[PDB]
Amino acid sequence: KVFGRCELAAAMKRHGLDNYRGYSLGNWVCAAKFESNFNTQATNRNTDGSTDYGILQINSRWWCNDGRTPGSRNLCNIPCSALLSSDITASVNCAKKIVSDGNGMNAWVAWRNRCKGTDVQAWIRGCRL
Ligand SMILES: [Cl-]
Ligand SMILES: [Cl-]
Ligand SMILES: [Cl-]
Repeated sequence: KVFGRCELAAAMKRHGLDNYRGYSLGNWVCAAKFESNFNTQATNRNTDGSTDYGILQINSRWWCNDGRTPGSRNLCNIPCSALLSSDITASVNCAKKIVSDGNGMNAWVAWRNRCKGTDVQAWIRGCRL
């Protein structure tokens, strides 16, 4: 599924991400736009052989199992394919574990480079939330 901006904002709000660990909703929307262009089916392979999955580009070295990333952990306890669902529940629940790990949203490279320090409230402007 390819979300619209407000539709995704609403779904993230319903699943408890607004101000989760102090990150306002626009941060989460901005990270999804630049990680996946709001496409739940997005995959991208990394140099190390790990792959990133879904709307928040969660990495199989640490967080999920894809059966092809040797020595990797599965800290969210889920197959990586779960992260590609039209239902964002599994992505959200894993993202909450990631953002709790010590480095906050700096775990997401696109957030650090494209969202951090910007007017992220713009990403939710206009939406009925
Ligand atoms: Cl915001
Ligand atoms: Cl893994
Ligand atoms: Cl933080």
